[PDB]
Amino acid sequence: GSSGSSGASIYKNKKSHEQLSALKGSFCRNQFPGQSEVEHLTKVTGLSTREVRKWFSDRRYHCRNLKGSRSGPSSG
Repeated sequence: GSSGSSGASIYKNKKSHEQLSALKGSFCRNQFPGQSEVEHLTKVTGLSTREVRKWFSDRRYHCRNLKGSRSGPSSG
């Protein structure tokens, strides 16, 4: 029972906001998807389960160590 396939290489392709927006609506609320979220998106976008989950990775990457304007809200 293996899930994490072998060969995780960031890709690049043209997408239609129409679908993009949907995906986001899931992230903004929940950091990372689980089982239900995906099942839904996969239908809201049609993209393969792998494609749907993959995206999430992108958004995160794009927004990494992007601090400066704020002071730094620690976890406490």
